[PDB]
Amino acid sequence: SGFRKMAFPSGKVEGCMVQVTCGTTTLNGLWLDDVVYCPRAVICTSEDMLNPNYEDLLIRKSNHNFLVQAGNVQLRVIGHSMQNCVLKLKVDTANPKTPKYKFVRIQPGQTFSVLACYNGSPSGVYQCAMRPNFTIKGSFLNGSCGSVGFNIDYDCVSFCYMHHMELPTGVHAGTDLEGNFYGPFVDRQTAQAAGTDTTITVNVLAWLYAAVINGDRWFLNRFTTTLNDFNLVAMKYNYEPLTQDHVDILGPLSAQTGIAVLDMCASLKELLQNGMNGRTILGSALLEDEFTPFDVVRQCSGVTFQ
Amino acid sequence: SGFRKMAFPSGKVEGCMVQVTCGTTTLNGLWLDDVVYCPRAVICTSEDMLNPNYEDLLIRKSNHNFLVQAGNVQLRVIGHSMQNCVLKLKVDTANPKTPKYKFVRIQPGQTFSVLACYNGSPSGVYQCAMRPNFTIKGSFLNGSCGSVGFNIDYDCVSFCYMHHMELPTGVHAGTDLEGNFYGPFVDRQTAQAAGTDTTITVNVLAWLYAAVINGDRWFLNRFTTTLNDFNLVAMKYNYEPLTQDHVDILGPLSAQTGIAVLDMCASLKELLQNGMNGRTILGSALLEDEFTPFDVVRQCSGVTFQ
Repeated sequence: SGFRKMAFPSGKVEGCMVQVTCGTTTLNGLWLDDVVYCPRAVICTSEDMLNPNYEDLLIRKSNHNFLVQAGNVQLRVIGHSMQNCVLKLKVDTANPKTPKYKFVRIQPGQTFSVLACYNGSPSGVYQCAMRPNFTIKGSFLNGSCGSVGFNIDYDCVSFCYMHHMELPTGVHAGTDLEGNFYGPFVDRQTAQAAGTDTTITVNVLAWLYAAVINGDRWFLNRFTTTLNDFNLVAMKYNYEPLTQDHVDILGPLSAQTGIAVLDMCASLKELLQNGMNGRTILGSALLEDEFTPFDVVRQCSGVTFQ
Repeated sequence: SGFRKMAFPSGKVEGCMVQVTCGTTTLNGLWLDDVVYCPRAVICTSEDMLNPNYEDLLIRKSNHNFLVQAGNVQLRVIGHSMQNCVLKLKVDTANPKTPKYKFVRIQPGQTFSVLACYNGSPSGVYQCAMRPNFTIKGSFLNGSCGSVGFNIDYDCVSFCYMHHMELPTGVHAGTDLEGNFYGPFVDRQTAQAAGTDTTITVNVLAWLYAAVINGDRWFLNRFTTTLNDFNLVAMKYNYEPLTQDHVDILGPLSAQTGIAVLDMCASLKELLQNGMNGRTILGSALLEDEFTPFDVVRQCSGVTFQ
């Protein structure tokens, strides 16, 4: 029983975090095999970050302009290249702690664990969702650039995020491990801001199922709705439209609880129209949207507290 | 910016988790140096758990009745003894991944990270607080017994919790690493239940400071209160009394934000009397009490967004 915002165990990623310094700029890198991946902004002075030409800045650098430290050992950079917004620093030592890994780009509405790191030293781990507007509501301070987000499946680490910057609203923006930004953001100093966001409806429904699995049903009702009728209410409350694929994804949770997906939609519609009336669901007074159907299935018992 | 329920990086603990089997019962153990620590309930059949005499059950066991597996390697048990509610299985191999560690018992109101584990394999990591009633609101399924809770300070792992059982309300109970239960609970099948709980007032105040540090002040007011006048309101809302030591602990947060502790108490008093009026604080619609002053200082910038 219980339901928590649960991250994946971070050890496999901890063994990959290093410190990268170029000039007076220091940030985190990811050491996999004989390559260290880090944000290309490491080559910029704060003067440069306003209007940087990264190709022009990088051609003026040599391998020995890059200082990479893994704990107490200094790794020798033997090559360097830029791929989109990341630098790839080839080093003379392959990381003996390299896990099985993939570079995967995630979809808005999906979740991942973040290992917050400073000066190559891991500080904390937490769960995040990619927002519909391609920002993440992370927790990051100066020095966290290059921290990574990931999921783990059968000892294989799927890296999906590298942290780059904080936006004026305090939310965060970054790239996949190929250096391609999530959303309309750039690694330069501009007035860029997060666009309008929405609530991840399929995740809210999954979380309502999580509450039922743990033995709570107070928000349920005898009503049902059509997919079209629910989406008309969802649009009014800034919720994303629900698709038939979303209904199919919620199938296993619907079967375990005996509550049809469109029946749970009727419950959500009532919760949106009436609020919670002083009550809580899984310890929250808001409708939580940062748990995917997979997250619920992974954490909740396979047997419902009937 | 941002504020998340952030756990410590779990790698140092992952390298210590093993599987312990005795008869048909399997759970998790903690392998430090040449000793494996696990709940003594591993020696019980489910028949035994109603009224077990553990000394009588243990004397009937030999070293070879205990099967310990660390990944794929089986460790040979060369000794065994019981200390309170934990078993200590001496093995013939010292764990080469043993971190610097301590066995510390925590106080109600303090926080720790939990590495949820099943069959000796870590599954997830999350933050928990020890409740005033000595339960934890964890997330645990069958097979999680022996999972541990910990804090990390300068590469030293302070182990503070080993998981034992789930109570009828879905909350969790366990011991320190010396096998002594937190709270009035026992490792046998009884009608035991969680006692009445309260809200951790000092943590709520710390969390309000965290909100101010990140740039939010909507809940503040021009009023102040005396420590006695606040505690009269705290008692009515099932909040713990605030001590002068608590005020002293909040000193650094009060100085960083320029908000006197008794001024923040006035804000909390108003929030308790009037609710939030549809507004949120740090993404929550409830007053959060599972962040300590230390947790806030560790995660928040040292500079307040003025």
